[PDB]
Formats: sequence, C-alpha cells, structure tokens
Amino acid sequence: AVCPTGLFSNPLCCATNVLDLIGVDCKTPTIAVDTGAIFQAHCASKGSKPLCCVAPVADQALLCQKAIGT
Ligand SMILES: [Mn+2]
Repeated sequence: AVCPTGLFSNPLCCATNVLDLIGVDCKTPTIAVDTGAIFQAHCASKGSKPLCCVAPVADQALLCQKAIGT
C-alpha cells in the first residue's frame, strides 16, 4: 500500500500541498499504483503531488499527508 492505514489511506494526485496538511485540486490515479516510485512518477506526469488523503474521490480540497519519502 502506498498510503498508511487509517485516516490518510487514499492515494490522490493533487496540484498543491498546502501547509503539509491539505491537497488542492486532487485527481484519482488513472492506474493502479503499486509502489511509492510509481505513485510519485504517476502524479508528476499529471503535474501533481502524490498525497495520501482522507477520502478516495476527486475533490477541490482535502485533508492529506505527503506520500512517504517525498
Ligand atoms: Mn480548484
């Protein structure tokens, strides 16, 4: 799993990480993401940051944490 269990369990690709706490303009990955490296590269291909967020759907703004090692 590319995100931790619990609250911040959903991988999204978000345009901006605000305050290391919020994802803005969050897109669902268009592929299965198997590893941190794939998650990072996939979100970068969409001009976005790999974040682990409180909900799994596309959204304007969500509480998120950065993917580990980023
Ligand atoms: Mn927006």
